[PDB]
Amino acid sequence: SLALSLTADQMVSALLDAEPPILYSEYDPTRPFSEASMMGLLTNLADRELVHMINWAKRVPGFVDLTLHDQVHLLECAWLEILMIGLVWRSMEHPGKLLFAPNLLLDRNQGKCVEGMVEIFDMLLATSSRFRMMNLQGEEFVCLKSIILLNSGVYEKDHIHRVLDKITDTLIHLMAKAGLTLQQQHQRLAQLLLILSHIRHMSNKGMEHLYSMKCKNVVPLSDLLLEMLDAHR
Amino acid sequence: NSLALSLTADQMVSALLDAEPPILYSEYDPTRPFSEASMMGLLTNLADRELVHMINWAKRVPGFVDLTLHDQVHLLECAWLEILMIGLVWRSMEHPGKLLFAPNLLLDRNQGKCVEGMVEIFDMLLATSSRFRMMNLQGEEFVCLKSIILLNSGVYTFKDHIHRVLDKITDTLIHLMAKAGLTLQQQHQRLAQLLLILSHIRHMSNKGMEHLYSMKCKNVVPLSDLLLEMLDAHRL
Amino acid sequence: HKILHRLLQDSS
Amino acid sequence: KILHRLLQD
Ligand SMILES: O=c1oc2cc(O)ccc2c2oc3cc(O)ccc3c12
Ligand SMILES: O=c1oc2cc(O)ccc2c2oc3cc(O)ccc3c12
Repeated sequence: SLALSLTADQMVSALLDAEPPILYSEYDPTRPFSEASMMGLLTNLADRELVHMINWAKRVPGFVDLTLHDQVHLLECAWLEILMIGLVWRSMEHPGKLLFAPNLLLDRNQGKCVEGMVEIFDMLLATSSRFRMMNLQGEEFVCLKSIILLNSGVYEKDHIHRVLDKITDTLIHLMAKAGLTLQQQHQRLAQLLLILSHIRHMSNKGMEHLYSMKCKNVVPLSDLLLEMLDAHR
Repeated sequence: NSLALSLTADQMVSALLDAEPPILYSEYDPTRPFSEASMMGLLTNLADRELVHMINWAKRVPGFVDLTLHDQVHLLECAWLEILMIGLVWRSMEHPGKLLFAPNLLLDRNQGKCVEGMVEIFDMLLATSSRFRMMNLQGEEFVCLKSIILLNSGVYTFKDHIHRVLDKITDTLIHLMAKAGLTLQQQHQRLAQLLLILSHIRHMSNKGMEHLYSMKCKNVVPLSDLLLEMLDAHRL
Repeated sequence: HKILHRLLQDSS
Repeated sequence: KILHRLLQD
């Protein structure tokens, strides 16, 4: 594995370079928001984002060294988490709003159009506020997102934790470089990692919500999305 | 202003250790094997009794007392099963293949099969337990993580009191690891490793919460009113 | 009314 | 699975 020999600067560069694009939604502004249409927009966006996510994960240092079954397992567990932390990050400077896509900006009241969704919106919006108050940096976000990928399904595995330690080394390097004292560094590291607990909680909720919408037959789910959902069921 | 911010790391550790709840016992009925209802009955009865001790454990966690009643309720409602679980996982550490629900209730994975959907929960808990074992988790670290769960799990479902107290506990964890002789790199690496476990414990709680809800609907186990209200807070 | 309310006010 | 294909290709 050549991921263990990366300096923290190189780790950051690789992660930044591997970043997926910000996809647009198939939003038609003229079309009045129904539950089915809104859910259609969200799941269709997710579907196109998964493909970029797959190719992104392969460029996360260490992920390639894993076997195919393990690569599958990690993405199956963490995909909604990764979608969500991306959304939260994109929505940082849009208070009271979630930027699912540049053309799909939704506030709380619109989440009400889909039953059970607004509670998820509130949690996402609060995560976005948290990142904003912390002034989350781009370099930190990509470290966090990669952590999610390797951490969420980990419970060989020793290699996974070696890379995870590497990313912690990276986060700390970022913080030291921004001028934080040692105390501030470990404190910020903790604040950032404790966010991952709530992202997990949200994903668990969204996964259940997604499963209910499938059984509701409201939105046609893509075959890939239908398989990513059976991983948790 | 809270007395919690002026505590030293030593004083933080001592307060948390002194706050630890007792290890309660389960029924001494040696009738084996368990039925689904009897096993569920034991777990929920134990959980019911542990909740009472959890409550005044919480009120002895530095900073928690300075919270309004409503805010205290929100945190406990959000974290109570996590807190039960990390306690279970801690007690189970020296029992590699088993889960020590109580000193007289030591269950293996296979016994999880006596309750439907429980074996998957047993597996996650055991995996967390082995993880704590390999990391050589210390008691002083454990109590730090458990209080963190209390203060953190509900903090975003509501430069403020709780986060300042969370920062305090973080400082305490670092202090313990330095005192144990770890390098700086080793210190923040171990800190990270431990906090990431909390993500999994959160996951387990959500599985367990769903499983508890289903048994409630199955009407297999008579659930206490306290336990039902704690379950209602998560609202499925 | 809440049982949790009673436990917290009466904690020891 | 589909995820297996994309990861492999
Ligand atoms: O929370 C989310 O964040 C996202 C972020 C993206 O970049 C794309 C899609 C989603 C998305 O689709 C859903 C469907 C449900 O039934 C429930 C929750 C979500 C949800
Ligand atoms: O995971 C657990 O850890 C515990 C730890 C304790 O100290 C007491 C009780 C529990 C407990 O009761 C349950 C009921 C369910 O239907 C599913 C999971 C659990 C579960």
